[PDB]
This record gives sequence, C-alpha cells and structure tokens, in this order.
Amino acid sequence: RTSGAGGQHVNRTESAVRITHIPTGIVTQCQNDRSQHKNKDQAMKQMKAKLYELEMQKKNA
Amino acid sequence: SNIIKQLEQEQMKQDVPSFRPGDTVEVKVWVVEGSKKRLQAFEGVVIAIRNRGLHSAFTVRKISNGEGVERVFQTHSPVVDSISVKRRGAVRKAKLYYLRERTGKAARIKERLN
Amino acid sequence: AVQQNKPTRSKRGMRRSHDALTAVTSLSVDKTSGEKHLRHHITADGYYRGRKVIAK
Amino acid sequence: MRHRKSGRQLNRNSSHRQAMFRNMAGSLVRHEIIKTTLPKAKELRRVVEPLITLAKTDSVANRRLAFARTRDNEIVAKLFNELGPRFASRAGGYTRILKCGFRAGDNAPMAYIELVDR
Amino acid sequence: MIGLVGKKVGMTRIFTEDGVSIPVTVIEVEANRVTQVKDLANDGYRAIQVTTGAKKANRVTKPEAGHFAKAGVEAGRGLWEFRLAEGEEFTVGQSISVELFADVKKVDVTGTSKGKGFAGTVKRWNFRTQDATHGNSLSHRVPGSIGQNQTPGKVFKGKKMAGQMGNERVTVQSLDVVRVDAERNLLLVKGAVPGATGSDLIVKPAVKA
Amino acid sequence: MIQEQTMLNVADNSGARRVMCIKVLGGSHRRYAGVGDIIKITIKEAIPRGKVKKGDVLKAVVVRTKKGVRRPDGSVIRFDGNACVLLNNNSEQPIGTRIFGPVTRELRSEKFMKIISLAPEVL
RNA sequence: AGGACCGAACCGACUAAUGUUGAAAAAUUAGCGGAUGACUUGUGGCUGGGGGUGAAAGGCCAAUCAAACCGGGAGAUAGCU
RNA sequence: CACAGGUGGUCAGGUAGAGAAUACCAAGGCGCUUGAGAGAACUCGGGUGAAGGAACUAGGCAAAAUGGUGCCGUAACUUC
RNA sequence: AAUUCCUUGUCGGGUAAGUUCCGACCUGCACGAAUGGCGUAAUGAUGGCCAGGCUGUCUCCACCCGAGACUCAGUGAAAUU
RNA sequence: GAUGUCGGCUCAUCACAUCCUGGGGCUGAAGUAGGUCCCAAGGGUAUGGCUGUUCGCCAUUUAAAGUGGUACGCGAGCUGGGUUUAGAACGUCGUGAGACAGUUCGGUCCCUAUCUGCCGUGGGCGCUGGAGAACUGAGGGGGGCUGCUCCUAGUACGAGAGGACCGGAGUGGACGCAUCACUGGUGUUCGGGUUGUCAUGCCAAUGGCACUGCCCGGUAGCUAAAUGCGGAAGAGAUAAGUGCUGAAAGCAUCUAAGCACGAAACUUGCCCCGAGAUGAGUUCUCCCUGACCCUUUAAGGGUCCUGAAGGAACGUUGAAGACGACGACGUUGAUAGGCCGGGUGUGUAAGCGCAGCGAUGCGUUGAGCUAACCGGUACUAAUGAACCGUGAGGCUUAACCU
Ligand SMILES: [K+]
Ligand SMILES: [K+]
Ligand SMILES: [K+]
Ligand SMILES: [K+]
Ligand SMILES: [K+]
Ligand SMILES: [K+]
Ligand SMILES: [K+]
Ligand SMILES: [K+]
Ligand SMILES: [K+]
Ligand SMILES: [K+]
Ligand SMILES: [K+]
Ligand SMILES: [K+]
Ligand SMILES: [K+]
Ligand SMILES: [K+]
Ligand SMILES: [K+]
Ligand SMILES: [K+]
Ligand SMILES: [K+]
Ligand SMILES: [K+]
Ligand SMILES: [K+]
Ligand SMILES: [K+]
Ligand SMILES: [K+]
Ligand SMILES: [K+]
Ligand SMILES: [K+]
Ligand SMILES: [Mg+2]
Ligand SMILES: [Mg+2]
Ligand SMILES: [Mg+2]
Ligand SMILES: [Mg+2]
Ligand SMILES: [Mg+2]
Ligand SMILES: [Mg+2]
Ligand SMILES: [Mg+2]
Ligand SMILES: [Mg+2]
Ligand SMILES: [Mg+2]
Ligand SMILES: [Mg+2]
Ligand SMILES: [Mg+2]
Ligand SMILES: [Mg+2]
Ligand SMILES: [Mg+2]
Ligand SMILES: [Mg+2]
Ligand SMILES: [Mg+2]
Ligand SMILES: [Mg+2]
Ligand SMILES: [Mg+2]
Ligand SMILES: [Mg+2]
Ligand SMILES: [Mg+2]
Ligand SMILES: [Mg+2]
Ligand SMILES: [Mg+2]
Ligand SMILES: [Mg+2]
Ligand SMILES: [Mg+2]
Ligand SMILES: [Mg+2]
Ligand SMILES: [Mg+2]
Ligand SMILES: [Mg+2]
Ligand SMILES: [Mg+2]
Ligand SMILES: [Mg+2]
Ligand SMILES: [Mg+2]
Ligand SMILES: [Mg+2]
Ligand SMILES: [Mg+2]
Ligand SMILES: [Mg+2]
Ligand SMILES: [Mg+2]
Ligand SMILES: [Mg+2]
Ligand SMILES: [Mg+2]
Ligand SMILES: [Mg+2]
Ligand SMILES: [Mg+2]
Ligand SMILES: [Mg+2]
Ligand SMILES: [Mg+2]
Ligand SMILES: [Mg+2]
Ligand SMILES: [Mg+2]
Ligand SMILES: [Mg+2]
Ligand SMILES: [Mg+2]
Ligand SMILES: [Mg+2]
Ligand SMILES: [Mg+2]
Ligand SMILES: [Mg+2]
Ligand SMILES: [Mg+2]
Ligand SMILES: [Mg+2]
Ligand SMILES: [Mg+2]
Ligand SMILES: [Mg+2]
Ligand SMILES: [Mg+2]
Ligand SMILES: [Mg+2]
Ligand SMILES: [Mg+2]
Ligand SMILES: [Mg+2]
Ligand SMILES: [Mg+2]
Ligand SMILES: [Mg+2]
Ligand SMILES: [Mg+2]
Ligand SMILES: [Mg+2]
Ligand SMILES: [Mg+2]
Ligand SMILES: [Mg+2]
Ligand SMILES: [Mg+2]
Ligand SMILES: [Mg+2]
Ligand SMILES: [Mg+2]
Ligand SMILES: [Mg+2]
Ligand SMILES: [Mg+2]
Ligand SMILES: [Mg+2]
Ligand SMILES: [Mg+2]
Repeated sequence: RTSGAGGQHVNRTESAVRITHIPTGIVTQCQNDRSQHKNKDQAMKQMKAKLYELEMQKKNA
Repeated sequence: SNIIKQLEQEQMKQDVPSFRPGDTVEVKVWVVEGSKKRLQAFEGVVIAIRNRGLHSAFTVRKISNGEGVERVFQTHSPVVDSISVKRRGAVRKAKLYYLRERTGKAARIKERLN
Repeated sequence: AVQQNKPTRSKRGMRRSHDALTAVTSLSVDKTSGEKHLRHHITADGYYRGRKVIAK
Repeated sequence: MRHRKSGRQLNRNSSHRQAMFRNMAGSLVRHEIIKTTLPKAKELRRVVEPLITLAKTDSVANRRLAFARTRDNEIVAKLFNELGPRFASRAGGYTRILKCGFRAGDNAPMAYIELVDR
Repeated sequence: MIGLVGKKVGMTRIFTEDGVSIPVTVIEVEANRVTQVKDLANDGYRAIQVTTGAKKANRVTKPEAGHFAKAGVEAGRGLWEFRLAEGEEFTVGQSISVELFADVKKVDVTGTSKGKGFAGTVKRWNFRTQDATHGNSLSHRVPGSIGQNQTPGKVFKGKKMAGQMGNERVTVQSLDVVRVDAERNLLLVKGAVPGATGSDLIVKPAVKA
Repeated sequence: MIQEQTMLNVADNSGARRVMCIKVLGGSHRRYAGVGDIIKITIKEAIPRGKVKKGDVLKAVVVRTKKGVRRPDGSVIRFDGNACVLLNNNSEQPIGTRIFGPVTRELRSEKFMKIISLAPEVL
C-alpha cells in the first residue's frame, strides 16, 4: 500500500512497487500511479537505468 | 498446628544469641570451594529481624569494597555456623531500612550503653 | 442492543417460571405463650423460647 | 476473594464504620438493649465485648483507653463502675442477639442486642 | 498401585546438613480402612474402597452406617476408591498405614484446588491487559475480540472466557517423598500440593516415574 | 533482574563507567539476566584513556544485582547497585585486568574463574 | 511606570478521563490561560434579514443561519419514491 | 424536572497563613427523598508497589516528579 | 524549505540501530524581495527533535480503599419489534 | 429507507504451498556444514531504531523469527497516528470563486444484549417404589516446544584444519498447573513518628478533620519477581522410505500371494470433565409388610389410619461462593463470636519518681497495645418442634426353586 493513501480504494490496494536487484543490492521504487502495472513498469525502467549508471560509473572510474 | 510445630521445634537451633535491630554482628557461615569447607565472616549492622520460629531470619548490611551488601540469613539454617554480637546499637525502630540512603558519618548508630 | 423480533407471551411465561415466591415452610409455636412465630425469631409479644425477652 | 478475612464493610468507609460503632457501643452501654440490623449487631458484639473486658480491671490507663475507644465519660464510668463489676465472673459473651423480624421501610433483617444480665 | 487418603496439615521446611532447605508439605495419612473390595466377577473391575478419619454418629446416615457395619469398620469422613493392580490383594477391614509409601520415591498428590470464584480472563487464562492509558475507553481488562467477522459467524467452543476458577480436582505429579514418619502418621513431600490446609489429598505412587 | 534499557555500572578497569543492556542473550523472549548471565551491552560513558570507547557494542557478565541471588538454604545476597564485567565479543573473556567490588559464588565457573581470581571478595 | 511579573475573586477554555437513552440538547473532575486592561460586569438604549453586526470563523442575529422566525401566495412544482 | 448548569449587589469572626489561597473551627446552616445486605468478573474514582526506568505510544498521553522563604550563585545571546 | 516530485537525494552530527531532527550541499519538479526577501532578543495551553529528573506508560501485572455491577424490599423506563 | 476503512492493540481460528524440531531419497554427500526433492501441521515460530505506516532497511538475538485464508479475521472489543468534512498556510493551476494520488499545522469513534453463539452456574422433570453413597466409562477437552554443556570421543572421517552418527547424563529459555515454606509486594481492619487546627473545663493523656493529613514499619489473606511439578518413556497401526522371499515375464522384480521395519503426524499411554451415554449403565447399604368404601371397574378413584429411610427449611457459618450451588456444625455442640493462653507486629504505653532552667533524657520497662494466626474454653448464639417425602413397588416371557 502506498503512502498518503486517500480513500477506501487507496487504503486497500497494493499499488506501490519496489524492485531489488539481488546481486547488485540496488533498489528502485515507484508509487506515482494508481496502477500497480504502470508503477512496476516505471520501477523496471529505473532499475535498468541504475544498473546502467553503475557500470557507467565503473567505466568512468 | 501441633504437628508442624513439633516438626519445627525438632529442627530449631538452641543457642541463637540475642540480637536486636541495630547491633553489629559477625555471622560465620560455611562456604564450600570444591572439596574444602571453610568459614567466612560477614560483619555488619542488623537492619531487620523476622521472628517466625524455624522460619526466623535476619538481614545484615555491610559496605564491602565500596559497595553496600545485604545478606538475609535464615537463623536456623545449618549453613550459619555462628552469630556473635560485636557491638550493641541504640535505635528506636525495628527495621532500619533508612540506613540504605545514608552513608559514612550519616549512617552512624549510637551504642546502647545499657 | 435490542430485539430484532418481539418475544412472545410463551417466552415471557417461560422466563417467569422461576419467579415464584416460596411460602414459609412452617411457623414455630412458643412453648409459653403458644404464639406462632418465625423460627429463631422473637414472637410479637416478645417471647423467645418461652422467656419474655423484650418487655412489650 | 475474601479468604480468611474478618470485618464487614457495611457499605461504609472505615472512618464512618468506626464512628458508627463508637456511637452504637455507647448506646448499648447506656440503654442496655438496642434494636439494630442483624449484621450491625453481629459486629457490635466484636466492638463492645472487648470494652467490657477492659473495664473488668480498673486503672487510670484502662479508663483512658476506654475513653479513646468511646469518647464519652458517662459510658466509661458505667463500664468501669457497674458493667465491669457485673460481668466480673463471666468469661465472655456479655451480649445476646435476638432476631426480631424485618424493618418496614426497607425489609432489613432486624435484631435486638442486649447485655445478658439486664 | 494403591494410594492413601490424607490431610494437608500445612507447609514447612526441612534443613539438610549440607545447607539446603527443602520446602515440604506435611500430609497426615491416618490409617485407611478397607470398607469394600470390588472384583471382576461382581463389579467388573478390581478396586478397594477405603475410609479414613472419624465421623459423628449423629451425622452418619443409616444407609452409610449399614455399609460401614457390613465392612466391620468404624465410620470415616468419606469413602474413596483405588484401582487394584494385578498382584495387589486386600481384605475388607484391613487397615493400611503410611508405611506403604516407605520405599516409594516419587508420589502424585491430587486435591481440590483453592477456589478463586468468578475470575476474569487476565487471572484465569493469563490474557494480556489492554493499555491503561493512551486513550483506552472502559476496556483495560476486558477480553477483546472473541471471533471473526462472518466466517465463522459464531464463537468457537472452548473459547477462553471468564468464569469459575479453582475448586476443581488437580493432580501434581512426581513429588519427592522426603520423609515417611509412621509413628506420627505423617508424609512429608517436597513441594506444594493442591488444596488449602485441612483438605483431603489422594497420594498415589507416581505413574510417570 | 537486568533487562533491555537497564543501565549498569562496570566492575573492571576496562575504562567504561556506564553501560546499557541491549539484549539478554541465551534464549528466545528471555526477559531478565541475573548474576552469572551474559548480556549484550553498549558503552554509554567511558574514561578518556580506557581500552573501550563510548558507543562500542560488546558483551558483559552481570556480577552484582539489586534483586540479588538466592542461596540453597533460602538466604539472599542483595547489592546496592547493578554491576557487570565487560567481556570480549568473541572470546567472552574479561577485557580489563582488575575487578572492583565484591562478586558472588554464582560467578564461579570454568569460564568466569578469571573474574573470581581477580575479585576483591567472593561473597 | 507598565495592553509589566506571580497568584484568588472574576473572565476564559489548552489536555485527559467520565458522561454520550447524560446530573447537563455542551457539563463534571484533575490540571490549563488572562487576571489594571485592546479587562470584566449590572441596568437601559440603538442597528432587522439580502438586512444588521463581525480584531473575519461564513462567525453571530432567542438550543434556528451560504440568508432568522411567523403568517400568506400555497394544495409552488416534483418526467422522482 | 424538587435538574451536579446559569444568576448582579451587600456583610466578612478565630487559629495558622502574604492572602477574600488553603486546613481546622465560630455565628449560623445542613447530611444532599430510596434503603438493607454482600464483598465475584468487569467499569469508575483513589492508595501502594520488588527489579527495571519510555523498552510504551503516532506522540512521555496519562501518571510520577518539581513546588516556600532567606542567602550564595547563575550561560549563550540581547532590542541592554 | 509549512515550498523538493524523484526522495528515506548525498555528506556530516546525534543513536547499537534515526523515512523524523540538526548542520551542509544546490540537481530550486515548482523560493524570492511590502499577496514582501533574509535575520532577529523577548514572548507562545504553537509544530518537530534531543537530554536529565521522574515514574504501573511499559516488561507484567499484584494487592488494597471507596462508588456501581450481584442479592433482598419499594418505585419503575428505553430504543427496537 | 447506510454491509464503518489503513495500521496498531486484545483475542484468535483454520490451510499447507513446512520456517524450526521429526522421518526419508539423491548429491558435484569424506567429516562438520550444506544443496535439492519426498513424508510430516504435534508443539514452537524475537525485541528494538526510523516512519501513521503495511512494506522495507537497519541493530542485536533465536532452534526458528513460515507462507496464507478467515468481510486482506476481529471499532454493538479498544485506539484514531494515516485516511475522510468544516479553520489556516506553502508550492502549483486558474482572471476568480476555487482546485491538487502535492504538502503542512488543528480538528466529537454512541448503543443498558432480545435471539443465536460462547464461558460459567442453578432450577425442573426423567431414568418406572423411595433414599444415601461409591463407581464404570460411551464420549469430550487439556497437554505435546526447544537450547546449551559434559560423556561416548578428540573416537569414526580427514593430508591437515576441523570433527561426527548412534546412545547417555546434567542444566537452561519460553509456556502451563499448583502453592505461599522461603524471598518480596500489598496489607485505609495492628503498632509507632509527626504538621496544622478543633474538641474532650484545664494540665497531662486522647479523639475528630486535613488523600489512610503526611509518613515509617507490619499480621492474616491474596499474590510474583518467589518455588515445586509437567511436556515424556512405552505400545499399536502407518506416511515418505528401506527391505526379505517371490512369480506373472526360465532373468529380473519390495508385490501380484506371503513376510519385516519405518516419524513430533494417527490410536493409546499422562491430566481433567463425563450415565440427559433417553442406549439414562454397575456395585454397596438403608426404609416402608394397615383397614375400608365406591365407580365407567382399571397401571381407577376415594375414606380413615399411618408419615419411614431421607430430604428440605431454619440458625451458626466456611481458604465455598455474584445469587444459586458445594462443605462444616446445631447443646449427645468447638459452627461463629466472645474469652483465655501463646505467637506476631510495632517498639520501652500511661502514671509516678529522678536529672535538667527548659526542650528533653533516664528508671519503672522490651513496656504498652496488638486484625484476619495458633492451642484451648459452652460465656453468647446455633429451640422442642413443624414441613416434604409413604404404606412392599406394572405387564409379558424365560430360567430356577416351585
Ligand atoms: K420504603
Ligand atoms: K433573507
Ligand atoms: K516549490
Ligand atoms: K498586494
Ligand atoms: K521586514
Ligand atoms: K519553539
Ligand atoms: K525438517
Ligand atoms: K537431506
Ligand atoms: K505443525
Ligand atoms: K514504504
Ligand atoms: K493468521
Ligand atoms: K469489509
Ligand atoms: K456488528
Ligand atoms: K437468531
Ligand atoms: K509468601
Ligand atoms: K504478606
Ligand atoms: K490532633
Ligand atoms: K527379489
Ligand atoms: K444413571
Ligand atoms: K470460638
Ligand atoms: K522511659
Ligand atoms: K512510661
Ligand atoms: K512486644
Ligand atoms: Mg482528493
Ligand atoms: Mg427471574
Ligand atoms: Mg474467619
Ligand atoms: Mg447500597
Ligand atoms: Mg474462595
Ligand atoms: Mg468517550
Ligand atoms: Mg479508563
Ligand atoms: Mg464487529
Ligand atoms: Mg499583566
Ligand atoms: Mg458571574
Ligand atoms: Mg470564545
Ligand atoms: Mg476546571
Ligand atoms: Mg503571562
Ligand atoms: Mg496571572
Ligand atoms: Mg471557508
Ligand atoms: Mg443560535
Ligand atoms: Mg435566498
Ligand atoms: Mg399560485
Ligand atoms: Mg404539495
Ligand atoms: Mg433532590
Ligand atoms: Mg479567615
Ligand atoms: Mg475557601
Ligand atoms: Mg470493590
Ligand atoms: Mg482502578
Ligand atoms: Mg500513586
Ligand atoms: Mg515499581
Ligand atoms: Mg524501587
Ligand atoms: Mg534513573
Ligand atoms: Mg520507542
Ligand atoms: Mg514499539
Ligand atoms: Mg502531561
Ligand atoms: Mg500529579
Ligand atoms: Mg544520516
Ligand atoms: Mg536542515
Ligand atoms: Mg511566497
Ligand atoms: Mg509583490
Ligand atoms: Mg510575512
Ligand atoms: Mg496569548
Ligand atoms: Mg428490585
Ligand atoms: Mg434497512
Ligand atoms: Mg506436504
Ligand atoms: Mg491434526
Ligand atoms: Mg499424538
Ligand atoms: Mg520491525
Ligand atoms: Mg516514532
Ligand atoms: Mg483476498
Ligand atoms: Mg491479516
Ligand atoms: Mg480487515
Ligand atoms: Mg487523525
Ligand atoms: Mg478549507
Ligand atoms: Mg488543539
Ligand atoms: Mg466504542
Ligand atoms: Mg487435543
Ligand atoms: Mg504463612
Ligand atoms: Mg514485607
Ligand atoms: Mg502501608
Ligand atoms: Mg495509625
Ligand atoms: Mg477547650
Ligand atoms: Mg495539651
Ligand atoms: Mg469535627
Ligand atoms: Mg480521614
Ligand atoms: Mg470541616
Ligand atoms: Mg525370482
Ligand atoms: Mg519433544
Ligand atoms: Mg458454584
Ligand atoms: Mg514481638
Ligand atoms: Mg501513643
């Protein structure tokens, strides 16, 4: 369930998504949308971007 | 009843010295270290006496190595070898629990010179 | 909380089946005055067990 | 649980109970028979009979004790001058309770408590 | 094995020479007289009925008096039964003393626990109280929820609720026998046995062992 | 009867002055620790040059309690304060070299014999 | 001296509990704020409804207020129950 | 409502106390229009509590605590 | 930040452990100069955080004192159906 | 013409897709320690930091910190931090009123239980003459957890490092039952100190009120933190699994015939309830052995006489108890009170004497007082009665005496 849950529906629904990459240990989370599917999509995008930036940071170093 | 009183009288010690709350007493008790039984002395002020037959008890308070220690001895216990009154104190209460908040010169007890 | 259905006269009487009073089993008769009294109580004239206990 | 406990609260605080039994003890000494409730009489026994036992031995100390228990010198005087001498030989049980029906106003069980010799 | 009926005299301590205080319960086990012996042929099971103590003749009813008289024994304060084992055999009128427990090491003592009256859930079932402050309204020691919302739609049987506590048969098992004083008719057992002082106790040789 | 959040004094020269019990070790839902029990402590106050520093998390053995210890004959020994001896987190051997104040016979074990030996008095 | 300080009367009403078919259609108990001031209070007067009054909350205007109450248009109208 | 509410002015004893606070009293007036018992759970209003001491909880809510007079002494900062 | 979505931003402090607090940073979703900007002693039944004292708030409840609840006598409701 | 909602709290209950403990197969299983799958639901299955949080991260534990259903269980059980009205502000949008799955500070949680259900406790009748006891056990419920150390044994295994299975003992954690001997709490019913004030004419000594005025101790009882005990062993039948013998199928084959093992699961074993078990069971004992009349003439109704065993009622009461009930006792009596003695607690009463100017001290003095305790004691109250309950107990068929 997401924070600031306004209403019966929001108090009831499991809309917020958190994705953890087990090897990396990095975590992304999205609760912007009212839809678990869109939140999971945005979180997957952010997870891919964070893994990219991790390798980018290593190569820059 | 008579039954329990008999079962207790047969266990009570017959030489317990008279001590009143406020007296300084030395209690020699049996301590056993592995295989050797020796006597260890606890000397301090009697701050409480519970007269209850075989279930009689007394509390002695000493200050050992900078720390206050209280030991509640069962009077008729076979572990208490001996009790001796080294100094008779002049108090007016029966339980000197106020000594627990007093230290040094504030915890002095006048001698009962009578 | 309150009834959803009105209880019946049958149920009322069933509940009141235990509400009956009990009569005094028997009254004692004083040996001296012969007055009847509740057992272990003084009589109206002031006699208990054949002795006048309260003057009037 | 009230296991092995004695005394009746009688729907009163302790000070009220003490005052009531002081007054009622004085009344029983004065009149030698009173009409009260059965519970109150069965407690007045335990208040009053010890006072008569105290009066059996007359001393300034006992008189002062009786005054403290019953703050009235007439009652103290009666206890130590008449009642004590009267009940000298009696071991205990200086009072008797006679159940006497029920009070009209509240159906309270009533009793007469009186000194035995009266 | 058969047991004996006794009375809880009280609790005491035994001081051993090595500085140990054993908490003991003193049970006065007077002579238990056998008033009837039940057998497979007549009763379908093997057992002895025993009485102990004494009773007022004016308080012994004629039906009970006939039973005692048929046994040829004096009236006691009650009758109790003990199931006989395969080897055990007794005769009517025989008296059994506390010496029976001489070599018994552990016993089981059964008595009627002290009565606590109508007890709440906190005392009876060790329920946790709700918060004393922080806003609780008239619910500091109340039970709380007693079931679920519609499934099941009922309170289950055996739900722990407030009610009578105590005044029930309770057995404490595997208590050491500290002393068997035959001449005083006393059994000193280690620990606390159920019931108040002056209550009846059934003492049997320990079953668990 | 030491539990979590209980502040204890220190009976050794390790350099701590006040420690706090953060866990009573040795059992699930174990509530209290008495004399002879090992607890996990945090150092709340330490002397400037001591071996241990404020904020360290280590172990300790409770050596003195106000609740006291009960001897086989029913006697009780009560102290005026709750005091512990700090131990290494792994070896569970004493960190200091001196022991201050009386200790009890309950402490005597093959594990705690160093404390027993270094104690001013074993009551 | 002071829209100064502490604190009763007095005026208020920040917290909790109780009460919630109440002792009470807003209170009680324990605390709480002001307490010579932009203070508080008695008696009498004046402002009237799209009007009053409002250190402003749409607050208050007789237990009634995003337009009082009473009577009338009036049996408004009601594709709704 | 014979309702724990609201209702302006006047009078102002003693002891202690700064006091019209507060405690106990005077003059004076009252015991509050259902009682009697019992002494379970539970609710309310209080008292005390071993060892611990905010671990409670959204939050130290509530409770506990402090509390007077005289004297000593008193920090950052300051519009002094 | 009463403003920042991402976001529990990152770094430092405090804690054994701190989505809160405090000090920085600036990448200000979406600060900004009388619908005022930034400070500010004093003040506040104002919001957040920390410490000492204190404790039944809690570990974990126990006992006691009163008023109900229970029994007896008298009077005698209510919602709902 | 209203099915109250996130989280927490209290209380749970079920599923197994099992987190631990139990049993097994394979292993890239030497041992230790694991992996993976199968069987198994008996018991067990953290406390804190942050946040309204669920979640999550973190600290420190644990044998383990299971996954779920139950209106994402549970507000006529609690809370009210979040959400969700009315006040206010920031950012942003709008010319504005206003608005924001933006944020920020503040903001009323009712219900006396009729029914079912559940926890306890009675009354009635039944069980076939009545009554007092003791049982049996159909059935039902409870309980069932686990760590660490030591021995085996530094043995088996291993190059070493390390390090067992099987079996045995001890001691703990959590949980539960009982109890109060000890250690404590409480102890407004016991004793003492003390402040203000009032009263007892005054002094002396007391009492009242001030939260028990404030305190200090403390009996009984109740009680935990106190201290005893428990989980089992054993048995039966099994799960996964392991097998023996053994053909169909000249071999093979745990299976088809036959036979043996095999787990905290099941049935017992342990504890408690339990014959309304209407299928109302069993055993022991006690009591009642009169006459007459009618009718519709029978398991009929009366009349007189008789009133048993026992019960109830009443009273004194109880470590029994809301009321019932249960227990003890009622003069041939220790049931309650009182009384007597003891104990316990408090701590040296009063009065008197002495010392001191006085406060005060000392002696009489471990004094006085002392609840619920212990041991005794008929002094008081438990009244002779009365009341209910009857008079030999149906039919049929067997067996035996007859
Ligand atoms: K009346
Ligand atoms: K208008
Ligand atoms: K902004
Ligand atoms: K402007
Ligand atoms: K300005
Ligand atoms: K502030
Ligand atoms: K397993
Ligand atoms: K395996
Ligand atoms: K299971
Ligand atoms: K979250
Ligand atoms: K569940
Ligand atoms: K729902
Ligand atoms: K409901
Ligand atoms: K129904
Ligand atoms: K005890
Ligand atoms: K006690
Ligand atoms: K006085
Ligand atoms: K084969
Ligand atoms: K039967
Ligand atoms: K008696
Ligand atoms: K003296
Ligand atoms: K004297
Ligand atoms: K004495
Ligand atoms: Mg919205
Ligand atoms: Mg009725
Ligand atoms: Mg009694
Ligand atoms: Mg009343
Ligand atoms: Mg009871
Ligand atoms: Mg409320
Ligand atoms: Mg409350
Ligand atoms: Mg509900
Ligand atoms: Mg001012
Ligand atoms: Mg006024
Ligand atoms: Mg106002
Ligand atoms: Mg007020
Ligand atoms: Mg001010
Ligand atoms: Mg002021
Ligand atoms: Mg508005
Ligand atoms: Mg109005
Ligand atoms: Mg209009
Ligand atoms: Mg018209
Ligand atoms: Mg119309
Ligand atoms: Mg009135
Ligand atoms: Mg005055
Ligand atoms: Mg006043
Ligand atoms: Mg009460
Ligand atoms: Mg209360
Ligand atoms: Mg308090
Ligand atoms: Mg405490
Ligand atoms: Mg304390
Ligand atoms: Mg502290
Ligand atoms: Mg916290
Ligand atoms: Mg918490
Ligand atoms: Mg507060
Ligand atoms: Mg307070
Ligand atoms: Mg940080
Ligand atoms: Mg900041
Ligand atoms: Mg702005
Ligand atoms: Mg501008
Ligand atoms: Mg401004
Ligand atoms: Mg202001
Ligand atoms: Mg009535
Ligand atoms: Mg409807
Ligand atoms: Mg399975
Ligand atoms: Mg099962
Ligand atoms: Mg089983
Ligand atoms: Mg957590
Ligand atoms: Mg928090
Ligand atoms: Mg679902
Ligand atoms: Mg759930
Ligand atoms: Mg739900
Ligand atoms: Mg809210
Ligand atoms: Mg608004
Ligand atoms: Mg507010
Ligand atoms: Mg509610
Ligand atoms: Mg079961
Ligand atoms: Mg005792
Ligand atoms: Mg005590
Ligand atoms: Mg006290
Ligand atoms: Mg007193
Ligand atoms: Mg005078
Ligand atoms: Mg005087
Ligand atoms: Mg007065
Ligand atoms: Mg008073
Ligand atoms: Mg007064
Ligand atoms: Mg073959
Ligand atoms: Mg096991
Ligand atoms: Mg009952
Ligand atoms: Mg004494
Ligand atoms: Mg005195």
